Amino acid sequence: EVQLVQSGAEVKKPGATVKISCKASGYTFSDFYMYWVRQAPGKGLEWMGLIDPEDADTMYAEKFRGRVTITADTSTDTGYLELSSLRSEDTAVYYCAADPWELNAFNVWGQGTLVSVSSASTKGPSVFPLAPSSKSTSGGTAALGCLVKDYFPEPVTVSWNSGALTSGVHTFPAVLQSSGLYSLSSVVTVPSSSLGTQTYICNVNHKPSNTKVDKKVEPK
Amino acid sequence: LWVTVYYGVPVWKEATTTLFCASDAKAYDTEVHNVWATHACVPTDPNPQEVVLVNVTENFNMWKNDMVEQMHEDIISLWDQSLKPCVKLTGGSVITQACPKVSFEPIPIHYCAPAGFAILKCNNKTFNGTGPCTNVSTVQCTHGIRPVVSSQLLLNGSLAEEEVVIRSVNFTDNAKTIIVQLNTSVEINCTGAGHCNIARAKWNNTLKQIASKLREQFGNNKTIIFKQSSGGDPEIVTHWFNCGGEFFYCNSTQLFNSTWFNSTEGSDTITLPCRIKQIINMWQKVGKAMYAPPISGQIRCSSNITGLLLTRDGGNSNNESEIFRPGGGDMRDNWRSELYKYKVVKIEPLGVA
Amino acid sequence: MKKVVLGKKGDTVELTCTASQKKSIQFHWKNSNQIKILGNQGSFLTKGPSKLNDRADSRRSLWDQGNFPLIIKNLKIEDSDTYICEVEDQKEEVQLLVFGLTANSDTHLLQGQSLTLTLESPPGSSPSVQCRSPRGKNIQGGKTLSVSQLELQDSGTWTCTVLQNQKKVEFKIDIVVLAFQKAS
Amino acid sequence: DIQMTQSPSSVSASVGDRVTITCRASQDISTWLAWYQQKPGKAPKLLIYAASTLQSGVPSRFSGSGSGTDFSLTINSLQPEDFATYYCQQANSFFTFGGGTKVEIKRTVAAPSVFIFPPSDEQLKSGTASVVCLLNNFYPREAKVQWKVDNALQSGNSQESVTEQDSKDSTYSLSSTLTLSKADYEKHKLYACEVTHQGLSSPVTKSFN
Ligand SMILES: *[C@@H]1O[C@H](CO[C@H]2O[C@@H](C)[C@@H](O)[C@@H](O)[C@@H]2O)[C@@H](O)[C@H](O)[C@H]1NC(C)=O
Ligand SMILES: *[C@@H]1O[C@H](CO)[C@@H](O)[C@H](O)[C@H]1NC(C)=O
Ligand SMILES: *[C@@H]1O[C@H](CO)[C@@H](O)[C@H](O)[C@H]1NC(C)=O
Ligand SMILES: *[C@@H]1O[C@H](CO)[C@@H](O)[C@H](O)[C@H]1NC(C)=O
Ligand SMILES: *[C@@H]1O[C@H](CO)[C@@H](O)[C@H](O)[C@H]1NC(C)=O
Ligand SMILES: *[C@@H]1O[C@H](CO)[C@@H](O)[C@H](O)[C@H]1NC(C)=O
Ligand SMILES: *[C@@H]1O[C@H](CO)[C@@H](O)[C@H](O)[C@H]1NC(C)=O
Ligand SMILES: *[C@@H]1O[C@H](CO)[C@@H](O)[C@H](O)[C@H]1NC(C)=O
Ligand SMILES: *[C@@H]1O[C@H](CO)[C@@H](O)[C@H](O)[C@H]1NC(C)=O
Ligand SMILES: *[C@@H]1O[C@H](CO)[C@@H](O)[C@H](O)[C@H]1NC(C)=O
Ligand SMILES: *[C@H]1O[C@H](CO)[C@@H](O)[C@H](O)[C@H]1NC(C)=O
Repeated sequence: EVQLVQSGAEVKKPGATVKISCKASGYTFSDFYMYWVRQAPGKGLEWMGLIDPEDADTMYAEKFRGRVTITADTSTDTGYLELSSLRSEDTAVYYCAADPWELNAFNVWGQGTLVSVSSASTKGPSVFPLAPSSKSTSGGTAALGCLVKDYFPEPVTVSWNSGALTSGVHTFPAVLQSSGLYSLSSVVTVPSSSLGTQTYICNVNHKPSNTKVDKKVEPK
Repeated sequence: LWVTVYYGVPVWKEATTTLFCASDAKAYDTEVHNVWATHACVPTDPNPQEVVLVNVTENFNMWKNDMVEQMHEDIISLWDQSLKPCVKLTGGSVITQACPKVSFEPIPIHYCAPAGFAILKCNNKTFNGTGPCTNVSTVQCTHGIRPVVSSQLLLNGSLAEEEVVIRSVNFTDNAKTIIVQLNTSVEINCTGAGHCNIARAKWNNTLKQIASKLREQFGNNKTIIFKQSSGGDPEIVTHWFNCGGEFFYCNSTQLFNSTWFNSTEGSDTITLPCRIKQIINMWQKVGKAMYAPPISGQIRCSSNITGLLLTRDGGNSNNESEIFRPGGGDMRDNWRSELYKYKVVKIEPLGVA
Repeated sequence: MKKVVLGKKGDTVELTCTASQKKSIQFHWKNSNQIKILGNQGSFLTKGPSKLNDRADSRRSLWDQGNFPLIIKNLKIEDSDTYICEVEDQKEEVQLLVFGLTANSDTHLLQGQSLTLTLESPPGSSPSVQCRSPRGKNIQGGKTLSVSQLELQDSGTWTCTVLQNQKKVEFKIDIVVLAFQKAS
Repeated sequence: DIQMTQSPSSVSASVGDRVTITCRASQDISTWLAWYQQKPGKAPKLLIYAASTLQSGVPSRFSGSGSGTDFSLTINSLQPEDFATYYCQQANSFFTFGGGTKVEIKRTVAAPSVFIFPPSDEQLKSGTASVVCLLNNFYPREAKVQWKVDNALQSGNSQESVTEQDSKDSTYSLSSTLTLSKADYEKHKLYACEVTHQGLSSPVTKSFN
């Protein structure tokens, strides 16, 4: 019934100004406050501001005053959010919430809007293999996997054998470098005996740059 | 008759001094007005009397009464220690503090002259407030004045003793407020459910009275029309007023959509769309303040509409008709609607004859 | 004389008002028909029944210093009028004049590209338009300034400066040249 | 603004165990507080509002108390689906969130399976080399990784990242990347990463040539 449907991910360069939306449904929009929250990658939640659509009364956190602006088009039941003078530490997911039941807390939430702010632009990943060292004369299980280097922005989904091999798979979270390009790495442990026969293929997908890349690994 | 009598005639002069105040406050009531009044006032009368001064004429000026300035500062000083907001935005500065919900009902206050001074009082029933009063008298203290803060409608106030009275520092200047005094109070029953009731038929006549007083002031040949607030802040555009700690903003358009002296069921009770607000503009000074959410669901407040704050539109075009809209905002007009007949004076040596 | 302020159509203008002492006091902005535009009631703002209603709006933060501006956004030509600020027994007057300027360019085959700049001036005023070709080719004009056939060099940034009551307002127009004649 | 300070930052507990996390406002905010739960990869879920009032459809074993400045959320019989990160939040005007409190599991100390991967073929044909170090399935999440090239410890040019706790064996995995260049990689021949974990009797070094 009630819902808050935000907009899609957006990429910006430092100094730019992003403005995302949040179309609302299931209740009288103009009768309730709306709140905005952002969450840096793997960091705690952080409130940003609110607004009463009726009189457009707004409140902001100290860390955003005179740099952020919240509005609300009452006619289309949509709320917006502007962030001037973007920086490098503004890279985070942006949620919008509301409280159509007036419990004074955030009951309804949006699906989120990923905003990535860096110097680089959307660039596909350069994949480099990570083959086993010592093979079928050594141990019982050996590590293996792929490496997705230099790309922007997130996300990037990785599978193995078209979704067949999901056992021992460890897709590490991405990391931002000094260059401004993420770089994760997927691995998987398997019997060092089935190396000579079985072929392992990882499936990458960089939705931003519309990239689709497969790769084979080999200890030959 | 051969018995020459020597009179000691009184002599006074316009002056200004810090007055004190008296109230029927209770030291066991934990509501803010009672609490403030207790530590800041004196017990009451209880049988007040005035000294009528025969065949004496005195000039007044409600729009320049330094009694108002003093009362204003007191009501401000009251809210400061009483209604604590959660957030206070003033002059690029932001403040956060606890904001406990507190019982809030205005209590009548009497402003009294100290040792050495006196307060002249006009006894003329139909008195505009600026000019000569030919029926004055002396008092120790004013009457009971409730510090009702609000706009558009004046609540729990004092009725005119004869006919409806209108007062303005300058009727010609359209930027000037028209303080109105009714001779018959109209009840406005409010509720936390977000609406306010007002008898339709009674309020109808109430407007015919006001209209007739206005048509008289601006030529008895002009059509009198009432319209909704022309715009501004929420506290101005709607009938803003406090009621149990919560600030109410009521749509007043159904009140002020009439045309009189023109030519040219039936609601049984005007129902006004209302709504509390946590974020409000300040009347003390410039700034905003945010308060906590309402508590109990039972927020019923019944008040008497005894006055109005109007404004006229006019302009070098409006001929054959005048337009009046609700207004207010300057809480001093609210004070002046009560302190209009008073005037503090300094007493000095008597003058023989 | 009277204080005159020129403004550009679509632009925003701030008309100033200053009291003798630095404190918030009852002010009020009206026009020449004594029609309430905008004023205060203590620390509350109020707007009159004028046509600038939705577009006029001072800001309060400065009232405490005796500053009571009347700001008009998205100016129109109808916003040309004398505005009087009444504060403490004084009625300071100001003449507002808003100019506008449109550009039509029609290019035809076997002809070339023409350009016509039209000045929308306020009722009762004597403006003098002076448009500057990118390469420095100034052209005189009254209400409208025409150019029969543009040239390749005329492509760029034209500055048209309007002259009224001793001072001026500057318009900028980026001209894109679609077609120019050439001896074959 | 007003500060919300919750502690501890992290707490480990077993199932059936009872856990208490506290919050603390720098200024009085009455009973206007809220608690949220948030599992990795998804949006927060309202648990408690008005400091003590339970949200509809939420297990009774959840409850918060306190009033004014000192508050606390408490879970009775801890459950498998109760392991997440919890936040408190001022709710009277501003809506500042508390630092955060992660409630992770609890299991036995496990030694890390240490690996080391040298730069491959294609990565050298681009003129930029990076060495990977892999610590597999271990506990707890605490581990100190140092990079020593030719017995020369350097710092600043390495980046690590840890996975979330495994849903099955509830262990972590960490990978450290040593980024260099095209020439600084060939001018040397012995690389290694010393791994100090509490589940290891002595520091374990993994190298290659
Ligand atoms: C105003 O009220 C008139 C009635 O007089 C009022 O005075 C009260 C003090 C009380 O004693 C009663 O006499 C009445 O309530 C009413 O008849 C007039 O029509 C009104 N005058 C106008 C038109 O302004
Ligand atoms: C007016 O006042 C005087 C006393 O000051 C009084 O004696 C006189 O009778 C009064 N005039 C009238 C109306 O009789
Ligand atoms: C003056 O006012 C009183 C009531 O306050 C009234 O009784 C008296 O008749 C008035 N005096 C005259 C004659 O105007
Ligand atoms: C009342 O006010 C008018 C001006 O509005 C003034 O001229 C007159 O002297 C005052 N006295 C009356 C009529 O009560
Ligand atoms: C009250 O009003 C009139 C207005 O002219 C004023 O002159 C006088 O003081 C009073 N009139 C009376 C008492 O009849
Ligand atoms: C009264 O108002 C008119 C209209 O604004 C004004 O012209 C006149 O100066 C004012 N009178 C006084 C007392 O200044
Ligand atoms: C209520 O007030 C608003 C302005 O605040 C007005 O626009 C609207 O028409 C009014 N509604 C009713 C009941 O007429
Ligand atoms: C005033 O407002 C009401 C609705 O609240 C409307 O129906 C009515 O027509 C208006 N009255 C006049 C005189 O136009
Ligand atoms: C009164 O009614 C007439 C129509 O009968 C209307 O045109 C007029 O505007 C109204 N009042 C005025 C301003 O004359
Ligand atoms: C008016 O007085 C009554 C006393 O019963 C009170 O209930 C009400 O709150 C008052 N109204 C205002 C606006 O203070
Ligand atoms: C006016 O209203 C109050 C309640 O707000 C009531 O107590 C009082 O009796 C009323 N006065 C009249 C004249 O009915």
